Amino acid sequence: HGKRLFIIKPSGFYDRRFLKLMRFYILLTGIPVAIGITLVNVFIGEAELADIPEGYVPEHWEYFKHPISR
Amino acid sequence: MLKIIIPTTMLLPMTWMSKHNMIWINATVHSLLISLISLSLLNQLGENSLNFSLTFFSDSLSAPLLVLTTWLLPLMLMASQSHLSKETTTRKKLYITMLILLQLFLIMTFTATELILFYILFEATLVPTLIIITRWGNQTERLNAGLYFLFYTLAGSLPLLVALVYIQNTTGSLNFLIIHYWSHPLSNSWSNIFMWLACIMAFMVKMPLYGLHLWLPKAHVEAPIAGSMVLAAVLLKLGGYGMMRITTILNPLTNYMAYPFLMLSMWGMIMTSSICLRQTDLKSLIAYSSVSHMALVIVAIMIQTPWSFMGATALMIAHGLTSSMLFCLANTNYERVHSRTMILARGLQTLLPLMATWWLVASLTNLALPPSINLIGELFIITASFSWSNITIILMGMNMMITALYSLYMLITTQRGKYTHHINNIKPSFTRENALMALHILPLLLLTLNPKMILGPLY
Amino acid sequence: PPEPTIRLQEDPDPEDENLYEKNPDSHGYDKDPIVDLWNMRVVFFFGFSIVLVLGSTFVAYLPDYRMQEWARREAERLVKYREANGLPLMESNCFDPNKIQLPEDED
Amino acid sequence: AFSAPAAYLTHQQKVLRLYKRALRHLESWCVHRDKYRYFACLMRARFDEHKNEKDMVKATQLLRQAEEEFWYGQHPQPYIFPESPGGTSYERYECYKVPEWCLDDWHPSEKAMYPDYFAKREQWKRLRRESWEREVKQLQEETPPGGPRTEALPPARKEGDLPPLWWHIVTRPRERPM
Amino acid sequence: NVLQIVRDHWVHILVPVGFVFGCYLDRRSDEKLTAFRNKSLLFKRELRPNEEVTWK
Amino acid sequence: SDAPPLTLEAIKDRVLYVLKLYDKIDPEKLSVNSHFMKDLGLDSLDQVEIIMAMEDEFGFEIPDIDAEKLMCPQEIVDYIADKKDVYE
Ligand SMILES: CCCCCCCCCCCCCCCCC[C@@H](O)O[C@H](CO[C@H](O)CCCCCCCCCCCCCCC)COP(=O)(O)OCC[N+](C)(C)C
Ligand SMILES: CCCCCCCCCCCCCCCCC[C@@H](O)O[C@H](CO[C@H](O)CCCCCCCCCCCCCCC)COP(=O)(O)OCC[N+](C)(C)C
Ligand SMILES: CCCCCCCC/C=C/CCCCCCCC(=O)OC[C@H](COP(=O)(O)OCCN)OC(=O)CCCCCCC/C=C/CCCCCCCC
Ligand SMILES: CCCCCCCCCCCC(=O)SCCNC(=O)CCNC(=O)[C@H](O)C(C)(C)COP(=O)(O)O
Repeated sequence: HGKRLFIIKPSGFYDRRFLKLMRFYILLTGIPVAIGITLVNVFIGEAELADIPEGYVPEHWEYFKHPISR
Repeated sequence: MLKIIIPTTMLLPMTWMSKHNMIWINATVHSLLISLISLSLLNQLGENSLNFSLTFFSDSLSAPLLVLTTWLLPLMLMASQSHLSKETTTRKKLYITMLILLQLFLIMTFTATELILFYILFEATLVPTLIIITRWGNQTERLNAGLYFLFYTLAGSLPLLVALVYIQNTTGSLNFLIIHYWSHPLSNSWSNIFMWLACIMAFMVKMPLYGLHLWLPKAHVEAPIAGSMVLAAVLLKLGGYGMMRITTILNPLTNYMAYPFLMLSMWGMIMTSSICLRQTDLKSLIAYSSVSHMALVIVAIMIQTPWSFMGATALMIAHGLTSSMLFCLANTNYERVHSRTMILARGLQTLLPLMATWWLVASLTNLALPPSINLIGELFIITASFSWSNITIILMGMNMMITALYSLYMLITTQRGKYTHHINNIKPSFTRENALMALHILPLLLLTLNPKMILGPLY
Repeated sequence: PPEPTIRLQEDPDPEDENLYEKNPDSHGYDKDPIVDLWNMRVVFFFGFSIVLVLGSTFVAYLPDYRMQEWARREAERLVKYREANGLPLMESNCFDPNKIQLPEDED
Repeated sequence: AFSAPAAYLTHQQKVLRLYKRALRHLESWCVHRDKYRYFACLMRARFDEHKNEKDMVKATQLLRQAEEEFWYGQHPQPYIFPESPGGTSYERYECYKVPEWCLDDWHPSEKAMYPDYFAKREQWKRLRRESWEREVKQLQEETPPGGPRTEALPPARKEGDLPPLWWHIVTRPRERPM
Repeated sequence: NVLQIVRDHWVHILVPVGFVFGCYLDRRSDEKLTAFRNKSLLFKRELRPNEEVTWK
Repeated sequence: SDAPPLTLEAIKDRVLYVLKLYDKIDPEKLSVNSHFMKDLGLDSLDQVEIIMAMEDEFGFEIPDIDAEKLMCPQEIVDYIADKKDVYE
């Protein structure tokens, strides 16, 4: 049936534009950060606890486990 | 600590030497950059503190407040950008200058190794707020509101200066570190009772206490949106920070002394939450909700247990963000309607759906829905009060229920139902307002992932 | 009564101005479209892109200056030692009584 | 709902309204059709007995006394039509009723779709602008001095005239917009 | 165009200059609190073969 | 829903159907514009019973103020069409 009637509703263009802009910026910064974190975890991360050698004193950033924390 | 202070000072020449149509852009960008700089302070230790120098130190009670104070300025600028459009460049620059000075005073207040410096900055924050309220205010009662706000504060704080100078004359130092390590018991004496009152009432008036809360509805209703934001988000927390800092010297006198205040706050939270039910104004309703939350914070500080302090810190941060968001929403409604009364503009969910979603999220986070930090502070304070006395819960219970009621009431009166037929100037919500709400709400839901970051030094 | 019924010479109250009428895609920032768009971009980039993302990542990966894993390892080693010795875990007294000099009552 | 109200209700209006309420509540009491028909005819017959009564005081005595009886047996949970002010779907679709002026705020990219609709809307806006200017004068001249006495509006009397205050009656959203 | 956008965009440089100046001032103020360096009971340490101060 | 889009023809047909099953009126004498008070000699109570039948037929009830001033099938059809937003 060709009884298609017009639906009066407020303009959703601005809400969609704001949502798209927010998603675009958040992803624009988060996707590189997520990729970098994954590469760091897979390739470099997860140092394992050891014993301090005699006569050697560690530096301040050598007492942490995660590479990004160090 | 100067790595934060100096950029804030440089914000002033940058604003005053800015091009006539680039002040807002320059101010927002550099404020956000300064906020990013402030994030470094969050990495606290389980040891004493972050003592930068003889003048300024950092603490995990001071660090969240500093971060919130820095984060608030871009939001205030974005909120103020709207209604200052028909205004000359000089007066807009003066407004931005006042906001920058307020931030600088708050930043120096929160570090403040010495109590007299803390008092000086604590009262220096008063002038920019008074000028903002009494200058860029719409109604004719802004003068009376400014007078109330000034004189309540000064009547509360004038005995505090005398008490502080007396304490330094006797003890010999007003430094926080020295005071904590050399704290000695206060004998239950009339002079000690009055010293306790002078030390406590100044911070009690700014919370504010239920007896002394009158200035706040006037100041919140009559101030512009930036003024309301800074009053609800940061300026109310100064009293709580001051109490947590100064209470150490007060013991063991606090137990006997605390009863009048504990009763006033436990009954005043109920009174103000009930007042919220019958209100014809959005701003007054938000102000009374703030009064109820700060009464609960007063109870937490007066109980003076570790869980009390963690709950008070979390509740202060959460309330600051939530109340700033609520005032922003009310101002967005007002800028379209110009009435600032709930019952006039109705059914706004049909016309503005995303703004209705923002309203729902703000009302839910004001309602203390878990696992938001609002309920984290709520529950920590409630548990501490229950350990203090098993009867307090009953009052707390009522409070929670009443809170939910008026929150959803504010959600139902303005968003649900049928839109008023006559109003036709309700234009679609701008990107600026939606960004403002998003920047208000995202930090709360990010912080609920890491609650320890806002739980204070007793974590 | 020849009074003009006008208290003073006053400008009429101006009507509110819409940013959408003279400029669609008005972003609610400024009446100038270029400043408008650039203000929107800088707010979005320096708020959502820089602060909310990089700052959250920085706070998430903060080093253990609170010493939580340090405390856990200390407690683990301490309990490992105490169980073996047969010592009764944690002592009631926080300080050793031999180095505390009580005042004698003689009442 | 459409017609203007009167300054009062006459005796016959009151008796008709009481008849309507009583018959509806009896239908609510009598679920089945035959029982309802029998009792409704019995009630109609009882009602018609006092029809030719001429005493006004007696007329006042009648119906008001019946109203007390109606109130006693008023079926505390009567049947209500779904869309009636007490129905289960009274205001289901009020949330879908969007005003027409909202279309004036649409983005041009949205107005690119549905161009014929907006052209017809522009014709409607032109017609409204002319007709309202005519209607102001027409209502000013036709209204009685000292202010209107009854909230009923007069029709149009000329050729090109339109009914006064017509824009917001013609442009109702719909009963079921979505 | 250089020497033209500078006259309009010169203001941006001020906040970062303030930040670096504040960092320098913080280090300089730190330099005046070295009376107990490598003297705390918790961290008495013997200097490395090519070390002069434990922290700067 | 799955409700057919009823039209003016259907409304008028159902109105005249209900009126013809009203045995107080002989079917061959009534018409679309036939009055109730004078053209058919019906009581006001008969008119409100007609309103009852209409309300029970169309599934919605007419307010008393509008109902008490409806005297023709044609104007009843027009009113119900206005209520239901009927196109043709
Ligand atoms: C208006 C909105 C709220 C504003 C803030 C209100 C909170 C401030 C109120 C102060 C709380 C009480 C002040 C003093 C409390 C002392 C304890 C006392 O009440 O108990 C008895 C005290 O007895 C009597 O109370 C004596 C004092 C009576 C005179 C006080 C006036 C009472 C009502 C005045 C209220 C007005 C307050 C506001 C003024 C503007 C105990 O007997 P005693 O063992 O012997 O004294 C113990 C104390 N010693 C050891 C130092 C000696
Ligand atoms: C739109 C619809 C949804 C689309 C998206 C779908 C994807 C959903 C995923 C988003 C949330 C779902 C839950 C998943 C959680 C995983 C990430 C989580 O595990 O990381 C958290 C990390 O989050 C941070 O801790 C909290 C965020 C920091 C908040 C600071 C605020 C940002 C500054 C802005 C200004 C501040 C304003 C307020 C002043 C106080 C907790 O980390 P933690 O378990 O601990 O340890 C991490 C590993 N370590 C041990 C190596 C360290
Ligand atoms: C509403 C706030 C609560 C008010 C409760 C009481 C209100 C009634 C008091 C009105 C003002 C009274 C002024 C005189 C008070 C005298 C108190 C006093 O002198 O004690 C000083 C005491 C000991 O004196 P010395 O002689 O040096 O000791 C040697 C021998 N032991 O030393 C001190 O502690 C000095 C501290 C200053 C005391 C503060 C005086 C003002 C009253 C306290 C504040 C309470 C009112 C706050 C106003 C609230 C408005 C927001
Ligand atoms: C289930 C719940 C119980 C409810 C209880 C109800 C009680 C019913 C008994 C009430 C008794 C009466 O009749 S009440 C007595 C009221 N007085 C009169 O009726 C005098 C003149 N009658 C009129 O004027 C009418 O309009 C009329 C001529 C009928 C038609 O008028 P039309 O020609 O303009 O249609």
